[PDB]
Amino acid sequence: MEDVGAEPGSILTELGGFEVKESKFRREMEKLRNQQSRDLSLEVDRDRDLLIQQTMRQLNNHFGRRCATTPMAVHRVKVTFKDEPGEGSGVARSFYTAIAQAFLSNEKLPNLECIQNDNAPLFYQPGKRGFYTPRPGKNTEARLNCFRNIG
Amino acid sequence: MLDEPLERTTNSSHANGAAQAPRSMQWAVRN
Repeated sequence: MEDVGAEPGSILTELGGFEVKESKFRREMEKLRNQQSRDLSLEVDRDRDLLIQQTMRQLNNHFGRRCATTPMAVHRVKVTFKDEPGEGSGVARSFYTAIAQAFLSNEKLPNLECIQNDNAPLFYQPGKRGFYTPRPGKNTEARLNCFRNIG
Repeated sequence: MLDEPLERTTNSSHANGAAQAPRSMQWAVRN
């Protein structure tokens, strides 16, 4: 991949392993990352319920307008915690892990009835452990919005 | 004990271009 990959339209690039694809995606994500101005700047805590509700509320408030205004990319994502000053990608990793653990628990979701303007867990394990698919019930718009938020 | 130890670190990759190949066929690659 050092030399033969450099040739235009090489077949080894077409039939390359994971390395080539991940390297190309990392190059293009570096390209699209460093051309964004605005950020997320959401405020959450380390709990299970308030973390989820604050994440959902902040994400809904940020992207609130008449329909989606094209795909939007952000240079950085910063998160703020109560009684805990700190910013940087470390807060991004912490928020990702915490929110994933909160949404991966096999317990009733926090009652977010204020998302406007039933409560079964969103993701379950129909197959082997650690793999999930959405659980839809009565087809209410609140869960559709929450699925948009997780997406 | 063991007089000769082994090094398990990073870097020190001087002109490496053939160690990335999948394990099952490394019998057919030298250096």
